[PDB]
Amino acid sequence: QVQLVQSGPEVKKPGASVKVSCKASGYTFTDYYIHWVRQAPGQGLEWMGWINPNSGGTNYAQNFQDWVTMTRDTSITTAYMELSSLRSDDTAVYYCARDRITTAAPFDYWGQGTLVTVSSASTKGPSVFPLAPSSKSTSGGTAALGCLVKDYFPEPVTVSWNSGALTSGVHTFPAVLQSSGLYSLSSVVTVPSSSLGTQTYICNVNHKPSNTKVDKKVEPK
Amino acid sequence: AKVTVDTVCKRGFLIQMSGHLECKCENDLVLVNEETCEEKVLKCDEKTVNKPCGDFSKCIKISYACKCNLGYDMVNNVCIPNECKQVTCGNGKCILDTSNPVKTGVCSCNIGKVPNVQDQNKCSKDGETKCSLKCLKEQETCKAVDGIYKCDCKDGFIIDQESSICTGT
Amino acid sequence: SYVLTQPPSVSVAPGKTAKITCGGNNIGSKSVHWYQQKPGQAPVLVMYYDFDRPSGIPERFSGSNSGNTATLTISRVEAEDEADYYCQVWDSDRYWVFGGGTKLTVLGQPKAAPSVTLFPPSSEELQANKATLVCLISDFYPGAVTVAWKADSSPVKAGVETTTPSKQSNNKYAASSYLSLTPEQWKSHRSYSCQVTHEGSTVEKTVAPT
Repeated sequence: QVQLVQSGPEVKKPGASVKVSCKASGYTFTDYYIHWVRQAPGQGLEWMGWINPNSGGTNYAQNFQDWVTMTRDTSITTAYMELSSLRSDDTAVYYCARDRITTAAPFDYWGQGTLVTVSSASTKGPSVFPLAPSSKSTSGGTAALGCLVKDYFPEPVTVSWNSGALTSGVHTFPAVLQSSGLYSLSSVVTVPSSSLGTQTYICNVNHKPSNTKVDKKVEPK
Repeated sequence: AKVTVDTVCKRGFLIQMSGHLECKCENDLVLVNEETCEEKVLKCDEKTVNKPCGDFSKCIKISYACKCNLGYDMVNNVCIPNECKQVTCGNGKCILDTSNPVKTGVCSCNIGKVPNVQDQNKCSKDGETKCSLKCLKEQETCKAVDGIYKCDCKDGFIIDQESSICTGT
Repeated sequence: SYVLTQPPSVSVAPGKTAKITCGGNNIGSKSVHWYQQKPGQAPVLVMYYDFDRPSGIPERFSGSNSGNTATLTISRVEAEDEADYYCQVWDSDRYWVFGGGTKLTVLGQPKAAPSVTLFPPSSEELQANKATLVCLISDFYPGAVTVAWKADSSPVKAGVETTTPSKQSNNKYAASSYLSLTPEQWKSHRSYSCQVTHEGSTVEKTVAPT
């Protein structure tokens, strides 16, 4: 079975460099080009170039050679793409793909892609604040309460409620990216108003990149 | 209908290149399918409908016209596989490769030439190619004629039309 | 450079036929390949050398290429065909070219008005000398809102950060908007408002210092 398995996601500072691998298997490595394709978030596919596993030759798309080096290791059938002097604008998913060495052959197999995230922000745990239920967040006998997960970097954070025992009515929202480079997100849960005096509600926030867990009790104001 | 060393080229004969075999027609005949050869039609008319007007091309009624068969494109007045529409080879031709589920157009080269892997597998590299045709007719053997392998008369023998068999010493 | 032009978006009803075009100068002479990409996934080959259909691709997908327009035709469009579609040609000047991409939207999904929840800044945050208002927007379709904030009855001038809409598990969309204030700006006004506009109709929630 033909497979292209890329390396995992990367988070980098401007000025750094990153090297993404593309592990090939299930086919004669030297019979196929390895292409690299760039996709900035929300954008289209952008051919960056190919490398010939045989001769090691390269064919870079217009001006990508200024900061991209494509190499290969026939010994372990892996191609590499090294991005140099990273800038925040280089943030994108990077794909590898193969096509038969010939003219105009289609890219019949693609790697899963590697997300390269470039940001001047530094790793930072979130400040978790309660979003108290009140009569202004209560509609027809059900109250909304939640947690504000503020000013963290990088993605991701997980939110559960009551250590997973509460999932009905929970809506954790995708994060906003602020102009400071830090993320914030919110998780809200709707519950019966009649339970606010007896049922304790705690959001369990986990930000593994800073090794930070926060269990925030959410009480009526 | 793949072409191998055991294929019967009706009204034609087998040829071999760097990476494949195919049938070449005799005299002024054209290919109807991969291993049959029939007389062509010069002017497509109403009587010529569905008759061969070229290699892999029949006359169709729009009305008269000579269009390529399904899966073939007319590139430079010759019907070639659609996957080869953009593949130029130089010292060879483009063939349809089916070794993978996704088909590709790959170059197959004149005898003495091989796909140059550093030149998009175009026919720009010198390389050996051993003949595999079964030349079993009397006083015949595989020779390199005009860039292709074919069963031809052994040295000192010519085809006489009184018997159509290689004759001489 | 060789230019492939695709329409940015195409919309069709379920069961109808969809046509995605790929324009190019004499593109009939080039072998056009088509790739489908669904969110979160790598591109997938769905058509190659103008009209060869890969194994596993439904027969509803057909390709064509003549003159100055290669076309990917999807008859009897299903909801699963909703994705981005990219054409691709090779130019003999030694470079590959992807088209701009076409978003295919399968219509039929009923419109749905957003549900809006607005939270004021917590005591903990105020006591940390910061203030954030949280406007949570859910269960709308189609997936496009406009959010506007108000200090009392006048539009704010700064501090607004709004997410793009994202699809929910129930195929509706969600978004959220955050208003950053100082605790002094929060206590000096009588109230603040989050106005969510969706398909010409507005839903506004208001909170006030307590």
